[PDB]
Amino acid sequence: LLSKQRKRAVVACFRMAPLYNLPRHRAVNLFLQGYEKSWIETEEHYFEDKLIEDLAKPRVDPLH
Amino acid sequence: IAEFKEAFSLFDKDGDGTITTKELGTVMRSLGQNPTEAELQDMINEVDADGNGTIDFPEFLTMMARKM
Amino acid sequence: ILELTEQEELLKFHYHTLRLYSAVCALGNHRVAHALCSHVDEPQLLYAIENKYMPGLLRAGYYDLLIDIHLSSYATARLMMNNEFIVPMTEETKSITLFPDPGIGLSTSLRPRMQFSSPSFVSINNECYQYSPEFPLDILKAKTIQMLTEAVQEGSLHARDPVGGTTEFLFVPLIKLFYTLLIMGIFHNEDLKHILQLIEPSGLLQMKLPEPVKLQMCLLLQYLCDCQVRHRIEAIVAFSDDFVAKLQDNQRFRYNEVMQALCPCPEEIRDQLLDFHEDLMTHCGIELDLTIRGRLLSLVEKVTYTLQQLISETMVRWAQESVIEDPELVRAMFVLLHRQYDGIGGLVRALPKTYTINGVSVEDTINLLASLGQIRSLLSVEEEKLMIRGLGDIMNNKVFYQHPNLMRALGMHETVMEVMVNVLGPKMVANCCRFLCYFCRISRQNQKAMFDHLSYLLENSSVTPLDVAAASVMDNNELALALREPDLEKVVRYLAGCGLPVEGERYLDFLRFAVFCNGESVEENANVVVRLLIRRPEGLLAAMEEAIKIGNAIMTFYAALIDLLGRCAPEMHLIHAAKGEAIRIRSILRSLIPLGDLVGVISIAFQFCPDHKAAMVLFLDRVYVQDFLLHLLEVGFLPDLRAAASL
Amino acid sequence: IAILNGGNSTVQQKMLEYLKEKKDVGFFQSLAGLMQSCSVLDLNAFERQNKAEGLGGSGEKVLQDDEFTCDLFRFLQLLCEGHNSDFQNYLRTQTGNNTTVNIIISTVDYLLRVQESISDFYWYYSGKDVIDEQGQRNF
Amino acid sequence: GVEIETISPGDGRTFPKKGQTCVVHYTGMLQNGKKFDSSRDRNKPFKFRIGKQEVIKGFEEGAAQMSLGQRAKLTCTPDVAYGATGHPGVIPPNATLIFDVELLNLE
Amino acid sequence: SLYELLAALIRGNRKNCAQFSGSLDWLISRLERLEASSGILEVLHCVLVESPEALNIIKEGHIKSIISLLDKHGRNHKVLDVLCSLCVCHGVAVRSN
Ligand SMILES: [Ca+2]
Ligand SMILES: [Ca+2]
Repeated sequence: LLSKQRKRAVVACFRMAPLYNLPRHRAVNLFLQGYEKSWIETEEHYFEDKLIEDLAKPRVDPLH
Repeated sequence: IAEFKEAFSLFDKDGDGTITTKELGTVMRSLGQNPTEAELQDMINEVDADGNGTIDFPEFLTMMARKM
Repeated sequence: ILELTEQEELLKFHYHTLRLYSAVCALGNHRVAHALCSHVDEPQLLYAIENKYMPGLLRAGYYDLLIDIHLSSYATARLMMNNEFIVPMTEETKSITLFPDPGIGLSTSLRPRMQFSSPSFVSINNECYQYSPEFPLDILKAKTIQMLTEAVQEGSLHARDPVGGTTEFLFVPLIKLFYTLLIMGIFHNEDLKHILQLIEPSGLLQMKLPEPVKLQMCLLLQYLCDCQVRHRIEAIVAFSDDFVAKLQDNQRFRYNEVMQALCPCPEEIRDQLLDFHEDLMTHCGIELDLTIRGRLLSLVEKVTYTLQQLISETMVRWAQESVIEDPELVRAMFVLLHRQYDGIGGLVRALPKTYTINGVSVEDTINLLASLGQIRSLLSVEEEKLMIRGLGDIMNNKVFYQHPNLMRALGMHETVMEVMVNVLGPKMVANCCRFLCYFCRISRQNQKAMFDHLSYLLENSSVTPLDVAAASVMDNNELALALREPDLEKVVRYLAGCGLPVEGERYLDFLRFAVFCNGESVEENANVVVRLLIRRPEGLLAAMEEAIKIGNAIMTFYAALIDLLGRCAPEMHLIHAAKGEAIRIRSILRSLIPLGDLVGVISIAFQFCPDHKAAMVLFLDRVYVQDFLLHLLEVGFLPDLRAAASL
Repeated sequence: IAILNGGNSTVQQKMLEYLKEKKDVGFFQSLAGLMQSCSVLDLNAFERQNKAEGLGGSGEKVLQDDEFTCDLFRFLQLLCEGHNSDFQNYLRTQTGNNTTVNIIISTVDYLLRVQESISDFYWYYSGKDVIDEQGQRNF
Repeated sequence: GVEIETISPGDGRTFPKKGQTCVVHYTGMLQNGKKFDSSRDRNKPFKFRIGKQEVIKGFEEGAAQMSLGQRAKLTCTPDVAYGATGHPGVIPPNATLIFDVELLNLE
Repeated sequence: SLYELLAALIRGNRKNCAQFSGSLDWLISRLERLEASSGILEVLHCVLVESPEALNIIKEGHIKSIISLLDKHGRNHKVLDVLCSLCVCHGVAVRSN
């Protein structure tokens, strides 16, 4: 009843206050670790026909 | 001051002053969550300071100051 | 030396002597480099560079010798540390203007030190001969710029004269000194801007060039690209200081203000209550598919990226106007092209090398970094007593525990691996493998990395070189579930080779960790090798007692085969009984070996002595209901209080 | 695959004269060698991955690297698109080279290791009768 | 006993005492005349403390008997010099040395 | 022509140069014949550039024979291709030599 209504409080408190609040240098280390896994792998990569069009432009071709 | 002693005495099962992982597992498996071992080891070692591993009395009180 | 031009044998023998003055002092022989500073005698090296009548080969000789005496021991130590990017986050590191609206300003990273010893002749020569000889750089770093401007702005009329006899010996060992002078941390911004006007003008790069001189220029631009990547990565950390401090509070205070004025955890604390790294993908993965997320999309728009055009114009023009042989030129020309179209992927493969550390731990990571290259340069050489002093000073260093993802990213579980595989084509292995067993214990996921060489490590059991394989499986549970059967199968093949000993007690001590690992057995590894060891040989009451008279060899080989067979027992529950065919292995451990335990339980601890009973009592406590509480009772406890005053 | 993509017909003619003037045993020996392991969905590694799921970068089993496995056989298909009467006989009898490899027979026997595999993933799951997410994604 | 030939006269009375640093510009050669060392070459005036057993004993004793501005042509004995072991690479075993030393400053 | 036939049989094959391990003391023993020195020198130069196992046989006595060839014969650059191929192997630098 009333005794376990704080058992949900203290157990979830262990994973409450430190969530990149306690470590400073392990957070900036961890921020870029998350930054390189989601925010970096973008899709500018539509160069792949401009390049192979510009490699076959003349001898022996640059692509050949 | 004393009700957190009562929650500690409910959490303490073997009478040693250091709460191990097993009592947290046996209260968690009746609380309402289904965790992994790494998250449960974190919930004892998220407030870890020196390498004792287990949560003892004074850091449990100063953590109870940091919630209620 | 100028009259050597017409003397063919006397020129070729002094060319091939200058090759010996460089092949002898190569890869850092700092005692020999202090010895050839007496036969080569520095102020004539400054002469032989400037002289415009010296012959074709002997210009290339004295350039390639100056580099391999004074310069090319420190310049290679700034090519191992080219792809690390560990960077302090002290106060001026936030002062990077991040893209001021290759001649870089700050470059606050943590690159190695240079130290130069004055080459004299004294009686403390073991203290002197440990770094390099010195020769004055401020003279040389101004001299090679006027040596360049005299070359390109005069050579543009395309003479048939020039300095080496052709134009190869004029420009090849002038760029090669210019290249390995750039890397050494000199040529400050008053000289970088002064020298970039020679290549860019925005001209050397648009000239007519032969093949093996333009190969050296490809390695010149390929440093200029990796000077901007050092600037971009130093711009991100300048941005990721306040942005993680504007998230250490704004997330956590709303994680605290809400969880002060709430008690329970329905969703308000449950929303981010997870692993710390997995929560980092939670708060930063949402910003592209609030208030803080109005800062990234300005920056990720300005971490798009000039010289990216003039590279990708020239390196395709050079392939147009020629049929280019020497296929090291072609490959080195296209890696530099493709990097201009994929600036993202090069920026991808730097972030699993970088790291950030504070200002107070600066004072100890450089002593690690200085003592790491000494390990790393020793990879290519009684060559060992520098490694053991080096490996020990890593372990006694401060920053080896507190940043064990940095030390997983510098690669030093594979550097000490490649030292070991050289030796196993003797006293080096026992200080090599002792480093790995100290390495597996400092972190859990670090042990996961070291696991991958287990398939090699088991082929190298000498008598220690198996302790690495044991302490890679030892305490953690997932890796104990991860290994297959032919990893374990080669171990019990080798025990059949021990059908003669003492090397059986160490093969088995690995097999204890593959099956028990936490306090309770693992079920799939339980059902393996006992399914193998039926088909292997290894009465036995005659062996266990006669070894007392003979003296700890077969006394403990059978006293550890028991503790193996006790762990790979199914359960102490009705998981043992009320299951399917897990009772079949319960019968094999009591019918292939009958009990006969009276040789073990009482006679051994009455004068080795306490442990062989402790191994035998576990096999009783798993495979082997109230009358037996009385028959074996008071066994051994007669000496319990008897020797109690003999502690 | 991105060259033979629509069942190109000159490219199946360049890739056949090259197998007959520069007579390669090593190509066909590699191709039977490439389908030698190549994959199989195995449940023995799945139960440990299921048993670890009770209490703990995942999915590292998946069909034993299927992305190479579809792409190897899709490449083998496109050498016979448009009904080449010679690439359906230079994959069976192989009259040029000394030792002949029978890829058509050999590509049956890979499939037989996929029939017995995904029948056995049925039998482990034949009793529970309720789909889990990681039983969909691997099936 | 080492042969100290004076070349130029300095001032003679202000001599280096025990416990001082010696600013020397020096050029050393073998007996054959081949030059194995210098200090005009590397362009740094050498410095060392008397008595601390840093420079060799022939150089030290011959630098003792000089003054400011005086230069000397020491002809050092090989047994006071590097000896039969010599030095591996530069000095052959048991060869006499000819130093041209010159003091500039002291402490 | 007997020495050039020996030098051709080894020059490309690294495995062959390993099996020319133990015979190396006898070739350098025959080095002072002063009429067949040009055969053994080009054979030995086509050995140390190939396999690192033959680099480990050469002790202090074997080098001083090659140094002594240089005093009695003088201006021969092909001796200095051997000693250039002796103090640095394929990639590694044998710091004893
Ligand atoms: Ca406990
Ligand atoms: Ca404690």
